[PDB]
This record gives sequence, C-alpha cells and structure tokens, in this order.
Amino acid sequence: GPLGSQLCGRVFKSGETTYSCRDCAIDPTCVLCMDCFQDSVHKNHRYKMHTSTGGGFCDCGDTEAWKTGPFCVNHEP
Ligand SMILES: [Zn+2]
Ligand SMILES: [Zn+2]
Ligand SMILES: [Zn+2]
Repeated sequence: GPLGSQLCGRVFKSGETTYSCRDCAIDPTCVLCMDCFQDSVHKNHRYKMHTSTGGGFCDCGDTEAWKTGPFCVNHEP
C-alpha cells in the first residue's frame, strides 16, 4: 500500500459472509472479509464462517488481532 501495510476496514452488509480463524484469532469476534480470508494463510487453517447481521468490520491488518498472518497478501506491506 501507499504508506506501507493497509487496514482492510471493510464494513459488512447484512448477510455478508465472514470468516474467523480458530487457530489465529485472539478472540472469536476477530473476523475477515471473504477477499482477505481467501487471500490469507487462514484459508488453510481451521476457519469458521459466520453470516454477518451487518456492521462490524474486517480485522485484516489489525496487528494485534491475529496470532499469525495479520495481513492478507493484498494488505501486507
Ligand atoms: Zn478484509
Ligand atoms: Zn486483507
Ligand atoms: Zn489462522
């Protein structure tokens, strides 16, 4: 990204698919949007899909939310 790494920040729409990583999330509310999940190490981990009721946002790039792989390949520095 232009300044280095990027925070995804995608705000989910109601019904949008989201993913947590049971291995890497610091807590079960840490999630990823579909693009970040598919473009991340967590696609090969023990993930758990949850449908959003809307609002809340992707935690990709939050360097304190993930025990491994805090950035997908799109958002990494
Ligand atoms: Zn994202
Ligand atoms: Zn990302
Ligand atoms: Zn993971």
